[PDB]
Amino acid sequence: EAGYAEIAAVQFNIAGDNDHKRQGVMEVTISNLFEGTLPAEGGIYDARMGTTDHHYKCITCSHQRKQCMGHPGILQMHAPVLQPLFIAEIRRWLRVICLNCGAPIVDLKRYEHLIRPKRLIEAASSQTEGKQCYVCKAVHPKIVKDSEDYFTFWADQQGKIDKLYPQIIREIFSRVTYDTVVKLGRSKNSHPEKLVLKAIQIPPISIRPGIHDINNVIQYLVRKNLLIPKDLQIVRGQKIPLNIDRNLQTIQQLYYNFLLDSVPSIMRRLPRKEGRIRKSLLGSQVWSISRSTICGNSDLHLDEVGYPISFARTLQVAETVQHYNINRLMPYFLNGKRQYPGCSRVYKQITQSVHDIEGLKQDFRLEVGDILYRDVVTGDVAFFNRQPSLERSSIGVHRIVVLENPKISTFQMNVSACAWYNADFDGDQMNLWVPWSVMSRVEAELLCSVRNWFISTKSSGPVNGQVQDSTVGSFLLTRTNTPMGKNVMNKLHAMGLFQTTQTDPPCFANYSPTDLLDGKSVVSMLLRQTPINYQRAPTWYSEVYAPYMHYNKQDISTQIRNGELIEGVLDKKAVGAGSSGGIYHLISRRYGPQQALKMIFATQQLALNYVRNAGFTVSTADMLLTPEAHQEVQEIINELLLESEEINNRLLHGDIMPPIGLTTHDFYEKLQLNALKFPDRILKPIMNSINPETNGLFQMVATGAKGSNPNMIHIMAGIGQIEINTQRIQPQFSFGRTLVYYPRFALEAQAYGFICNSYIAGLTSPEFIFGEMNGRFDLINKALSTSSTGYANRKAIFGLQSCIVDYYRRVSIDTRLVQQLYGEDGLDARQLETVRFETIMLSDQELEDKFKYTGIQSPLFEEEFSRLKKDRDKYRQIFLNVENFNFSQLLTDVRQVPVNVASIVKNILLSSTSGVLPFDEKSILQKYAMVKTFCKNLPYVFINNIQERLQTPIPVYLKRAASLMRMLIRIELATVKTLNITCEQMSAILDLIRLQYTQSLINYGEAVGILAAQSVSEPLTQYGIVRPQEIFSAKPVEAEQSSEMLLRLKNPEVETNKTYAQEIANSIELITFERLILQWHLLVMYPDFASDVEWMTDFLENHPLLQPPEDIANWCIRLELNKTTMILKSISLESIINSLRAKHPNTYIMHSVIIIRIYLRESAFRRSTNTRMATDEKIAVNVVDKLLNSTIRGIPGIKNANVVKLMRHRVDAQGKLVRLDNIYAIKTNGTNIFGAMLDDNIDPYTIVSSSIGDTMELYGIEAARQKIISEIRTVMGDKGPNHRHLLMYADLMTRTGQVTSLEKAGLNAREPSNVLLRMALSSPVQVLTDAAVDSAVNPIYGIAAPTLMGSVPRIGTMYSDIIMDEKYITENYKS
Amino acid sequence: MAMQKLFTYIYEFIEYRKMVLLEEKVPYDKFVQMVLNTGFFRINAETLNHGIVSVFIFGANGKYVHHGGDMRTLLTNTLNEKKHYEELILIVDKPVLSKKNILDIIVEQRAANPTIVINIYPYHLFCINIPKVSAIPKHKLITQEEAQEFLGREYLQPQDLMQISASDPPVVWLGGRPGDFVQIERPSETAMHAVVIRFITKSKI
Amino acid sequence: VSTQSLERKNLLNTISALRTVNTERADMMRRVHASYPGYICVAQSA
Amino acid sequence: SPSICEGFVQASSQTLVIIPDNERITSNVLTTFEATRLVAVRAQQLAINGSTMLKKKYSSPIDIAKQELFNRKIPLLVMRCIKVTPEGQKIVEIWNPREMGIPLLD
Amino acid sequence: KMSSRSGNKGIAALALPTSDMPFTEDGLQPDLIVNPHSHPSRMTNGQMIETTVGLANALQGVVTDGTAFLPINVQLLSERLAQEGLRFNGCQKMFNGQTGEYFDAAIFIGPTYHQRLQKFVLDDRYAVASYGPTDALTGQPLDGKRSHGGLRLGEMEHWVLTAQGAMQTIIEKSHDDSDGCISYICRNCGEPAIYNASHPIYKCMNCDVQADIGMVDSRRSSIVFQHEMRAANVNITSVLSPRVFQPA
Amino acid sequence: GWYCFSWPYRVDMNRFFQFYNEMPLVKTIAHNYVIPNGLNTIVAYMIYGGYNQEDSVIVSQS
Ligand SMILES: [Mg+2]
Ligand SMILES: [Zn+2]
Ligand SMILES: [Zn+2]
Repeated sequence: EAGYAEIAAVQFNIAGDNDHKRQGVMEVTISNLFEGTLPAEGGIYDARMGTTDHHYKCITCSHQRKQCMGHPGILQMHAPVLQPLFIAEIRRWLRVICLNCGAPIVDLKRYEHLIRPKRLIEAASSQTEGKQCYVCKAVHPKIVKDSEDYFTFWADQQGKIDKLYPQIIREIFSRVTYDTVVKLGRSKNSHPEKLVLKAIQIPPISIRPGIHDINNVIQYLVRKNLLIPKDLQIVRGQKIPLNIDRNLQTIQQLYYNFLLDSVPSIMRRLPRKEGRIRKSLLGSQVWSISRSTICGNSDLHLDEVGYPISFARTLQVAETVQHYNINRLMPYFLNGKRQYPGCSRVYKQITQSVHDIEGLKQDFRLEVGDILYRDVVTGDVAFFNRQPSLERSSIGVHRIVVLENPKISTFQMNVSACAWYNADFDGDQMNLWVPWSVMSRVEAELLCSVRNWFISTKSSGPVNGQVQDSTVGSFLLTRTNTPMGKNVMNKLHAMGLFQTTQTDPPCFANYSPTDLLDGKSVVSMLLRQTPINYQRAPTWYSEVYAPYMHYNKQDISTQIRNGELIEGVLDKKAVGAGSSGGIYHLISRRYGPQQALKMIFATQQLALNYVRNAGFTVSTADMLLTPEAHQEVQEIINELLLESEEINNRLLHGDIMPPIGLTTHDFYEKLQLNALKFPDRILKPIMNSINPETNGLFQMVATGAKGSNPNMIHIMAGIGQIEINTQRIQPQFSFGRTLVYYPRFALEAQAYGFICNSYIAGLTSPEFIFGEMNGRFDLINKALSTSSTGYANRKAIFGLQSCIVDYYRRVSIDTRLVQQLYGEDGLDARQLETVRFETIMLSDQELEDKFKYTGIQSPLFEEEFSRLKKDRDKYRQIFLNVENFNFSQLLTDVRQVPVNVASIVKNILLSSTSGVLPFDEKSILQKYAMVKTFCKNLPYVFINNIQERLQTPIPVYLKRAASLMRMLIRIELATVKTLNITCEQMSAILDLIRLQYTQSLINYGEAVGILAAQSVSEPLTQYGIVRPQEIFSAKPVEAEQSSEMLLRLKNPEVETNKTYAQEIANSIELITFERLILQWHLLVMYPDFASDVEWMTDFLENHPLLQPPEDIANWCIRLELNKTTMILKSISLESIINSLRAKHPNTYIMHSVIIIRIYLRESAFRRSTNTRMATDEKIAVNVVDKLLNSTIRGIPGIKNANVVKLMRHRVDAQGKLVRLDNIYAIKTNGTNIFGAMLDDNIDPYTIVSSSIGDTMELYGIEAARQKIISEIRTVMGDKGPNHRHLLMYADLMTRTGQVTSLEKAGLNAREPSNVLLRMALSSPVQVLTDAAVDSAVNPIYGIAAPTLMGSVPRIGTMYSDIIMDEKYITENYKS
Repeated sequence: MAMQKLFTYIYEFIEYRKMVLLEEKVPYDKFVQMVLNTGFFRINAETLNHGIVSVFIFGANGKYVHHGGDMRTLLTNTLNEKKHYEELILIVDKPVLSKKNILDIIVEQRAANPTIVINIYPYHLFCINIPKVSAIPKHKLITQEEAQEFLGREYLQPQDLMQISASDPPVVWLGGRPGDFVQIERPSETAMHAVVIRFITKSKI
Repeated sequence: VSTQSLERKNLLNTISALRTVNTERADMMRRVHASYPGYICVAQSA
Repeated sequence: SPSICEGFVQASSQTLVIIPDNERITSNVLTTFEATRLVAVRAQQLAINGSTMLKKKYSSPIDIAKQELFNRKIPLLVMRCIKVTPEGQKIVEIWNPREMGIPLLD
Repeated sequence: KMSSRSGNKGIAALALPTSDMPFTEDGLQPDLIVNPHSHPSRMTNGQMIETTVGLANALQGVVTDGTAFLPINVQLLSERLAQEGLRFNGCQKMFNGQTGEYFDAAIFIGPTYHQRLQKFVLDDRYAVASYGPTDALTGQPLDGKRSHGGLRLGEMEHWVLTAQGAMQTIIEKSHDDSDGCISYICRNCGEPAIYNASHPIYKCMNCDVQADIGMVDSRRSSIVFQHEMRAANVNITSVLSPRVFQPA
Repeated sequence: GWYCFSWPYRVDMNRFFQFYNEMPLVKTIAHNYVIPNGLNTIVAYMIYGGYNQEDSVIVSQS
C-alpha cells in the first residue's frame, strides 16, 4: 500500500516545542528503567520508543529489532532550557530587540540591502548597549555572555547585573513580531522563541542501544528534572534560592553536555574519520567478501583470477529457479554441501523462508521461483580490489578460476595484471567479492571488466604488457643470433612454444622434423590473428652502448607488417607495460582491449616457453670487472678527484670568485658537485668486461626488463657522489664536520659523500654511512607519499565530485554549467590516439608540392588546397599564442585525436583487390564531394542522425569541437592521398571514421569530476609541496612563496643580443633605498659631525636656489651611502637625490658631494589626526620607514632578475615554421604584471606570471583559467595526466567568475545549498548549525548528498530512467 | 609611467568601445598639467545610441580622492548637467578602491541616479590595450535574442551558465552590463579552440 | 611509562627489543644523523 | 509557534512532456551505461517471469537479456530526463533501444 | 614469506615435485628458484657473493666468516670455485625436469641461507558469507576477522565504483550486504511515518488523516544519522519526488 | 625459529617453533651471540616458467 518514492530534497530547520510534542510518541514520566524483564512504561527505555531487544516487538510500529527504526519521546522539562546548538544565535538575538516590548531597536530599513543570511549577524555586530527604545522608551541594556559556562547570559543595565534565565529569555522572545524576523534576515520558521525549550526530545532507543553511556546522561537528566518545582515561575531580577540556582544550572549543563560535550555526546559521533558520516555513511562493512595474499600464476589469463576452493564454497551466487535453468541447477542442488560444486541454501517463495541444504526435508523439490544459493564455479565474475583504491582500475572484474587443490589459500593472478592494482607478490593482500545479484552480475561483466582499464584514464595510454620475463624472453625469442649461432628451432620445439598459449594452434604441416624456424617466424604465427603495423627502434638499441658493443643490424629496427615481424627484437619498447604505441596498444585500437589482453597472454607464453629451453640466469661473475678494466675505472676516478683537488687549491689561494648573486660557499659547492660526476666513458671498462650476448645482468638492463645504467655502474664501477637535495653531505657533526671520521673543514671529496668503491668491491664505514644517509631520505619521502597526497585527494574529490556529464555532453553541478562540453572535445580519455598533423611545419612551397592536386583543372582543387592552408594557419596561430602565455610550452604538430585517419586509410589500401587505379575524373570528383560533405556534417556526431538528416542548425560550440578532426580528415583524405581508393572504398572509410568517432564520446552521466580528481592526485605522489597547496587553495599574491615572471624584450630584433638583455635585466630589479645605505643614524651638535657642518658650508655655496627652508624643526636623519654598490649597479647621486624629492616632498636633502642628511618639516606631523598617541619618536621612524622603502630604481616586487634563453617558433618569409633558439628574456623573482606594463623595455602583450591571483586581477577570469591549467601542469611533471583532467580543475575553480579554492571555503561558494556535501567534507556540526538557522533546502544531487540520505547517486547506470515498453508487450506477449 | 600609458590607452579604449570624441585632444603635457591642477581630466564621448559617456581620470593625490565631500560635489555637479548621460567611468589609483568612503559616495550616487551607470576602476585596466593581450581570449557581446535561442536550444536558464563579472577587464572594454551574455572564444589544447557563453553579473564595486 | 609487549618471535627479536630506543620536524627527526655512528645502528630502522 | 510540517507543502505533481521524435537532441546510440542498465533490468525481470521472444534457448537470464539487446527484442524504453520546468513539467526524451546503436559490450 | 639475510623477501608461489624441479648434470636440484630480476634494482650483491662463497664451503667442508667491512675480493672468491672443481662463475649445465631438456645456458645455483618470515597465509586468509554478527547501532557487520564480521568497502572504494559507474554494485554491497533498510516517509509533511503491512498500521504522527506514505530505500546508519540530528534539535524534512503523469 | 628453549612450559599466543635450524655456511659475528634460525637452501637463480616473477619463489614440494 506504500508506494515507491525517492527523496528529492532535504529541508533543515530548528525544532521547537510543538515539533517535539507532535513527533513524540510518549512522555517520559518516571525514572524506573525496568519493572521486570520488560522495560518500564513511562521510562527512558519504554517499548514505544522502539525495541533494541529480541524478545519483544516495538509497541508503536509492531516490528522486530531489525525493521524498527525507533521513535522519539518527549520530556516535559520543569524549567525552560536554551538550545545548546544555537546558543550563539540566542546571543545575537538578545542584542537587536528591546527586552521590554519586542520591537527592534536598530533601524529595520538599514540592513535590508544585504543578503538575508547575513543582515541578522550584521545588526548584532553594531553596539546596542546604551540605546533606547522608541515605542516603550526603554534603554536597551548590555548583553554579556558568561565565561564560566557556554549558555548563561547577563543583562547589564549600567551596572545592574541580572541573570537571564531561559524563562525570561522565552518571555523576551515571545514578543518579537514575525515581521521583525522576516524583514531582518531570518525566515518564519526561525522565530527566536524556538530557541528556548520546555519539552525536549528523548532520542529513540535505536540511537542508544546497549541498555551505552548516553543512557546515563538521559537518566541523570530525568532525575534532576523531577527535583525542580513543577510550576516554578521566574521574573526579571527576582531572588531565587541558591539550591534552585544549582538545579537550574545542573539540568542546563546536563542538556548541553548531552548534545555538545567535547565536540558521550550526540554531536561527537559525527565529526572525525571514525565518525558517523565518514565511517558509517561514506564507508561500509559488507558481507559476502573475502581477502587473501596474492600470488603469481602465469597460466591465468589477464582477466582471470585463481580462487581457492575453500573460498568458493563460502561465497555463493543466487540463482532464481526458472524453466530455463532447472536442469542446470539440479546438479548443484543434489551435491549439497558435500560435493563440489554444490549449494548452501534454498529460498522457498511459497513459504518465504530460507532452508539450509543439509538440514532440509526429504519431500523437498525445486519449484519455479525459488532461489538457490550455489557455489562459485569457474567462469563466474568477481570484483578484485587492492587498497588504497587510488584509480578506477583499482577495482576490476575478473573471471574466476577455482583452484581445486585444497592446499592453496592464495589469490592467484597473472603478473601482467598487477599494473592495474600497482601490486606485487611480496606479501600484498587483495579483496575479492563475487556478485550474487543478477543486476550486479550483469554490470560486473559489461562495465567493470578489466579490459575496460587496459587504456589508462589518467594518461590515455596502455596499462598492461610484458614484465620482467616476457620482456627479456621476447628479446631472446626474437633475437637474431644466439651464442650457438642462428636463433632457430626445429618443428617440434616451434610447436612446443604454442602448446600453452590457449589459442588455436597454428598449422605446421608444411615443415619436416628437421626444418628450422626462426624466432620471428614463430612470433609472426601468433601476430597474424590481429595484424598490426609497427616500426620503432627497440630498447635494445641504445646509443650509450653503441661505441663499446656490436649490434646486429637486423635487431635494431623492429618492424611489423600485417602481423609479420620482419626484423628487430621485441622488448620493453614494443611489448612492455605502459608502452604507448606498442604492440598491444595498436591491437587494442584495431580489435579492442579484450583482444589485446588475449595477445599479451599468448605472447607471454611464447616468451616463457622459449626461456624454458634457453635458460636465463644472473651470477656473481656477471658483476665483476676484468683486472685491466678495474684499472681503467680507478684512472677515471682519480681524474674526478684530481679535478676536485684543483678546486680546493684555488680555495686555498682565494682564487674562487663567484658570479653576481652566488656566495663563495654556494659557488664552491657547485664547482665540486659538477667536478665529481662520472663521465660517459665510465661505460668503456664496464662494457669491455661483459659479453652482451650472454651476460644476464646486462640483458635485463639493456632490454628494459629491470634495472638501469646507474645501477650497473654502481654495482660494477663506482657509486660516485652522494647528492641529497641536489646537494652534497652538509656538515652536521659540530660545525664543519660531516662525520667523526673527518676533521673539521676537511677539503677532501670523501668527507662530503664521494664513494670511490662499487658495491661489488665493498664500501667502507664512512661510505656505508653516507649511503645510509642517502637511503634513509628516500624512505622518509616515500613515507610522505601516502600522507601528503591522501589529504589533498579527499579535498579534490569533494570539490569535484558533483561534476557529471549531461545529455548535452556538458559538465554541470545539478543545473549549473561547469563546462560547455566535456574536455572541450566531448571525448573519453580512454579513446584517444596521438597522431601527427603533417602540414603544420611545411612551408608554402612544400605544402603546395605535397598537397596541391594538379591532375584535374577545376576550381574545386584550388578550394580543397586553400582549406588546407587555412587549417594550417589557424593551427599555427592558436598554438603559437599558447606558447606566448606559457613559460616553456612549445608548439607541437602531434595531437591526441579520437580517430587515427592515416592508419584507417592505409589498412584499406592493403586489403584491396585493386592496384593503381586508372585515371578517372568522375571518380576523383565524386570522392572529393563525399569527403567535403562528411566534414560538413561531422559535428552531428555530437547530436544524432535524426538532426543530421533534417540538417538543423549546429551550435557554434559543437562546430568548434570537430575542428581538429575536420582538419585531420582533410589532410589524410586529400586528393593526393586517395587516388587509388575507389568511391566504394571511400564510403567504407568514412563510415568507419564516423563509427570510431561515435565510440570515443564521453557517456551521459559519467562522474568525470571523480575521474579528474583521481587522475591529478596520482602525479602529486611523485611530487604535495607548497606550490600545489597554493594553486588549489586560491592563495593571494602576497601568500605565495615561489612567484615568478617571464618578460619578453621590446623588439624581435633586439632579442638576440645577450648583452642588451643584461642591460634591461638590471634596470627592472628592485634596488630600494635600504641596500644602498651602508650606515645610517637617526637623530654644537653630535660628535663626528664637523664634516656635516662643513657639509652645511660647501653645500650652501654650490647653489643659492635652495636652503634649509622655513619649515625645519628638530631632526637630523643623517645617512651615508655605500659606494661599491653604487658603482656595482651604476647608480648615480643625481638619480638618488631626484628620486627622494619627487615622491616625498616633506624633506630637504642637502646631498653634499658619500654622505646624505635628510631633514624634515613640521607640516609632516599634524595631518595625523586619526592618531592620538602621535609622539615625535614613532612618527620620525614612521616617516623614515616610509622613506627607506622608497624605490630608487626598478619595479616593486621584482626582487631579482636573470636573463634566460627561450625556445620559440616563428613563421619565416617562406611560410615555414622554424624554432628559434637564440632568444633572450628576463625571468624575475616576484610578480608585478602592472609594473612591467609601465615600462618600455618590456613587451607588454606577452607578460607571463606564475601567479594566478595576479593574472586574475589584471587580465580576468578567462586568463586565470588558462593560468590554473598551466600552473597545475608544471606541478604534474612529465607523466602528468591527460589535458582534460586539468580543464576540470580550472573550469570548476573559475565557474563563478572568481577563482575559488578546493577547500571548504570554495565548496561553500560553489555549492552553498548542498549542506550534506559540506557536512561530509570537514565539520558537520558547524555546517548543520548554519543550515538549521537558514532554513536551508538541500536538493539531492551528486554523490555525497544521496549517500548520506541512504540512497544511491543518479550516475552511470542510474542516470537514465528505464520504462516498460507497453506498446511492444501488448502486441508480443500474453498474460 | 601610469599617466603616459593612460593618455594613450584611454583613447584606445574609447575607440574600441565605438565612441566618438566630443572635444579636442590636448598635448600630453597639457593633459598632465590639467590633472595636476584641476585634480582630474574629463573626456567626453558619444555612443551610437547618441548617449554621452564621461571619463574622469583622477590624480593619485588630488582632493577628490582623499576627501569624500569634494567627490560628492563633483558627482552632483556632473549628474545635474544638460546631457543625455549613459555611463560615468571614474579612473582612480588602486588604493582608492580599498577606501570605504569614496565607495560610499559612489553607492549613494548610484542610488540617487538609477538610470546612470557609475563605475569606478583602477589604473591598470586602462594602461594597456586589453583586447590585444595574449593571455586574454577573444570576448564578444551577444544580443539578447541570440542568447535566448541558445538557451532555448540548451534548455538552460541564464543562472545555469558560468558567469563573468561586469568589472572583468575584457567585459569593461566591451561595455558589458549585468544581464548581458559574453561569448568567449578560447584556445584549447584538446579541441584546438572552444566557445563558451558567460552571463555578466554585477561588478566588484 | 612507555612499555611494550615482549613479542618473542625469535631470540634475535627478544635481544633487539631490549636494545631498542624510542622517541618537517616529523621528517627531520627520522633521519640518519651524523652523531649516530657507533651508538645507533645506521642501518636498522622501520 | 507552529510546526515545520505546517508550512510544508509537498512538491506538486508533474506532467510528463515528451519531446517529439524529430526534435530529439541526444544520441541515437546507447551509452555503455544505458545498455548495461537495460540488460541488467531485463535479466532480473527474466529471473522473475522467464517469458521472452528470443528464438534460441539459453540457461541464464543474463545470456537471454544480452541476446535480446543484440537481436533487438528487448521490451524496454529509455527515458532521458531533459528538464524539470518550475511551472510543473518534466521534459523527457523517449528512446527505443530496438532502434538505436548498441555500443561495444565485448 | 621467505627471505634471505640481504632482505630479499618473497612469497612462495608454486611448489613442484622432485621430478619437475630442474637438476644439474650432477643431479643437484634447488629448494628455491628465485627470479634473477629481483637483483638488479635492489642491488643485493651480498646474497650473490654468499652463494659464491657458500658453494665452495660446502665442498670444502667449512664454515667461513662473512662479516661486513672485512676485506673481500670477489675475483679471488670466484677463483676459489675453480680450484674446488666448479666453474669460475659458479654456474652449471642444468636440465629441465619436466621435459629433460638442457638449457642453453649454465644456471647459477648454490646454497643461500634463507629464513621463514612469520607472516602465515592461513592467518591472513578470510572469507564471510551473507550473514553473521551485526553492530547494534548501525546495523552493519562487525569489524573484520577477529569479530567474525565483514570486511570494509571504505570511502575510497565508493569513489572508484562511482567513477566506474557501477551503481548496482553499490546497492548490492552497501545496501543488500551492509545495512540497507526501507524507510517510510509521509508525503504531506516529510517526516518519518509508521507503516506495518501485517498487523496493519498506516499512520503519520503529524497528519493522522492526510497520511500519504511512500517507501524510500535507505540504510540504517543513515536513519540513525537523521535521528542524531533531530536529537540535537535540528529538524530534518524529506521532500519526496513528485508524482509524474502522462497528459490526458 | 627456536623462539625459546622453554616453549613446552609456556602457553603463548601466536608463537612459532621451527624444528630444524642451521648455521649459515657463510656466518657472521652476530652468530656468536644469537642462535641462527634458518636453513641453507639450495637456490637456483633462473627463470622457470614465470612463477617466480615479481618477488615470488618456486619451492620444492619435497
Ligand atoms: Mg607489495
Ligand atoms: Zn518501532
Ligand atoms: Zn504526515
